[PDB]
Amino acid sequence: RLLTQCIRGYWEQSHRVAFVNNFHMLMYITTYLGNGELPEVCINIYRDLLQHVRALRQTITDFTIQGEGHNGETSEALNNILTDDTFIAPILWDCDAL
Amino acid sequence: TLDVQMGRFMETWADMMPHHPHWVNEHLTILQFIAPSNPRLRFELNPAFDFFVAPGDVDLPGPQRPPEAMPTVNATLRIINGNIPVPLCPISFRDCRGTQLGLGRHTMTPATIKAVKDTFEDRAYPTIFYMLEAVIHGNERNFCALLRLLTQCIRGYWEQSHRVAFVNNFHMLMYITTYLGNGELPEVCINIYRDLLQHVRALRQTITDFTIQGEGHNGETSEALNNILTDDTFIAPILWDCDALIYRDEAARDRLPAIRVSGRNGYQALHFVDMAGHNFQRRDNVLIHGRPVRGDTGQAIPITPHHDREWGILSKIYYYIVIPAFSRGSCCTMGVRYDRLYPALQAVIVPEIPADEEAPTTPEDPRHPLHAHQLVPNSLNVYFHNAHLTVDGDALLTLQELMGDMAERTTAILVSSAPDAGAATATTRNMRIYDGALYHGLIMMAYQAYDETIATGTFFYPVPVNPLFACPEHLASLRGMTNARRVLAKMVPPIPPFLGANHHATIRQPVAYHVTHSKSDFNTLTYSLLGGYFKFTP
Amino acid sequence: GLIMMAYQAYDETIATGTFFYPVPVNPLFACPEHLASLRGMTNARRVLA
Amino acid sequence: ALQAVIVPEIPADEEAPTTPEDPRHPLHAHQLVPNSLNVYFHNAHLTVD
Amino acid sequence: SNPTTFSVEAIAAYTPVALIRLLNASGPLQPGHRVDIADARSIYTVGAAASAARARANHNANTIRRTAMFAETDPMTWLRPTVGLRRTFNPRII
Amino acid sequence: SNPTTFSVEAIAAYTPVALIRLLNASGPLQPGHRVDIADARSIYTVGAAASAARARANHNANTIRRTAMFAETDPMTWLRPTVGLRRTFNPRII
Repeated sequence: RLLTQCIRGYWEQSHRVAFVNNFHMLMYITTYLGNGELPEVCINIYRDLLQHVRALRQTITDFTIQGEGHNGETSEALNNILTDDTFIAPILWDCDAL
Repeated sequence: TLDVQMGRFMETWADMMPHHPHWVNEHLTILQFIAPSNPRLRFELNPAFDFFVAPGDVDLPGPQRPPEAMPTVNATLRIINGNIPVPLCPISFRDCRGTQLGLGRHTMTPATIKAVKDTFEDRAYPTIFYMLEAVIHGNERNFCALLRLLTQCIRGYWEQSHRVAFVNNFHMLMYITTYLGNGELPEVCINIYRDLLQHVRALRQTITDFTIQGEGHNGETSEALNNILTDDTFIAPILWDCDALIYRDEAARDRLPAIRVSGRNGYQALHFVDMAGHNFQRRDNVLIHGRPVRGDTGQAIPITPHHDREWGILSKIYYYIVIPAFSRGSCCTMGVRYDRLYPALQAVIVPEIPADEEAPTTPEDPRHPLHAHQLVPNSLNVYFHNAHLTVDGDALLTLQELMGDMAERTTAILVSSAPDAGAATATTRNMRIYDGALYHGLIMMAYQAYDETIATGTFFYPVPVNPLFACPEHLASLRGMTNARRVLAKMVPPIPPFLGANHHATIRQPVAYHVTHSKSDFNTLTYSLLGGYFKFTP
Repeated sequence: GLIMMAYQAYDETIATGTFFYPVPVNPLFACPEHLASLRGMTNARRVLA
Repeated sequence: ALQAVIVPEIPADEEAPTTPEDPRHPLHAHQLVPNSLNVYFHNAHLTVD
Repeated sequence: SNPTTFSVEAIAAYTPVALIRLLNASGPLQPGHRVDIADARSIYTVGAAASAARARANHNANTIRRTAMFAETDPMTWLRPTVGLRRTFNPRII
Repeated sequence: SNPTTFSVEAIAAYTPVALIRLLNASGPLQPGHRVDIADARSIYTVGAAASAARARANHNANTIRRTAMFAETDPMTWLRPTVGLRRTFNPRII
């Protein structure tokens, strides 16, 4: 309730998007606050940002050749870095990356 | 019960694969396909045939575990001319051909394109629509009983996100267009539905235009002899009624048919199942036809098909053109868990209104079913309030009038036939075609892996049969999926062998590669996909 | 006589061919899908029409 | 099939109903009997007096 | 209703079950005891459905009874063509 | 609460801290006395949180109790699926 009211207050006062900061914020906003609790324009912005992230991931997938993995490492991680599990995010909230 | 079978398939498939398949490598360009290091190049000889390696002395279909055999080379017929591999017939050529077909034909206005793309793209799509589509299951006397609740739910979903609901099934769009089209729904929604239906009929007219009638051989019409979307032998990926199987059985009659519905050959078609004899754990080959409305059910009365033959043509056109051209290989065909679903559908908490009183409308007063007082844990109103929709008491109470007709469980149907009289040669009759479908199954639009309010695999489990409807990410909903299973399923589309394989199916891998790796438009893609589905029979 | 704009065969709230029956006279006003409202319609006559 | 109207006997010194939410209207569910013209007009969602 | 006596869940349990708005399933159980079980499952379901159709009971003084759905006999049809109601109105009758 | 006697800050101070909406801190101090100090800080914090959880006291006549949140057992799950409330409603019971 507090998150919904705060984002609605920040949006219909300056037409700017709140909480675009953390990655573990727009997953949660898109999954939970996407069924109609927010105005139509905000959830479209969050869904479009998520669309662009997944489009970049799909672009990484197209430019590699699968099926050639060496020593327990997939080919997509062996081609790119953003799919390489050794390289970690600049900030961490939960220990799953380690 | 289609869960043990899928689990056995994955547990066998974990170590079944020692190398990458030769029919997946369709990302090659022309100069790499022509290059002498290509191992597939020796097996590409005749443009209307696919040559592969097959087990010897094996009578298809065989047992669950393939017997050891000496490998021999078996051929099969390329029914589609778009089944010619993508390095030989390029994507850009198919797009230009589709532009040539759709020159003066009907196109969709960009509003419908944007709304339907936003619906197929919606990862926060409410599952209430999925359960209602699974439970209504495309029956006229069952859909029209819930007209008010469907109207309220569609109006609630549209005037909060500007997205068009229930565009999943084909016995949902046609019913909405026929019944809820006189003005109950707002002006913009029915325009989008009517534009989709008009585009489907324009594709049908395009199929009719590019053929020459008056040439029917062995009781097979010219349309089915030229095209596939007008072929009665080929069936829709999801069957809701047994009418398509009836038309398949009486239409072919000379090309040798066969059907396998959960074990033994043949179907039974016993309709009108109720609370008396539902029997969720049923094992035999019976299929629930649903209640006919123009007559009496009876027991000795044979099954009469619900709709005209044109409904099947529109169904195949929709499911094989419009859904792939918009979804682009993200949607996955699945069966539901009815025995896990109906006990969750009996829990409504509609209160007892006093007499000589008016029904509440807004959810602010206590008498509303969606108010905070009535939101008990594990009910149906928590399911509705998760989707943030507003419904009335009678709209929730019409499920009792629904409940007299039900569906038992989903099942896997594998039909097969000889090639038609157009290409029936004494050596071509042995090369049979095997394709599959789900009775009483669904498709979700895109899969949400992080919605933890509903536990994964509670209602729907992934069982894909089409290369167009393969799903690399939906397999997390299956019980017992590891990282290795995901990484082996990422490169190969998982199609189980009890639903037909790629080299024996009708719709093959190059059509899926064309639909998932083309970025042209949404009208030109549809006309290119129609121009693909033209037979290469002489 | 009347002219209808487009025939619907999937609206079951009115029985088929209750008030109108197809009797077309023009090549312009021919109707392949309106013949489902005549009593005694089969597959052969439909595909021949 | 046209002789069956369910227009109610409106009392004198009372105003004619326009919206269909009141029981005095012909298209209210109280005055919506099967097999009449009221079901024909309500199937098309058109409001008349 | 008695003596059977009351569903405590248990696997016995009793087949109707004529309650409504039950906060009894969840609720404690807590959990099920050392009984074999198979069914249970459908017995509860057909019990609950008939215990909600019986929990209608009233809301029929608000009806506006059931209608003919589509156009069908209606055993005369020689004076009066049948037309069914599409139930998109609000049945409240007041 | 008594006899300890009352947090005058000081560093003793007294660990609950059973006051509400205190304008005690700012407020005069003015400032703290000649003591060692480090904690203080933790003892204040655990007391302040407890003196807000206790300062709820009422407003549970307005709940609308907390629920299962997410989908989890719910110790049967063999006759009914489990789905929790996503709290976006206004809990007031009135």
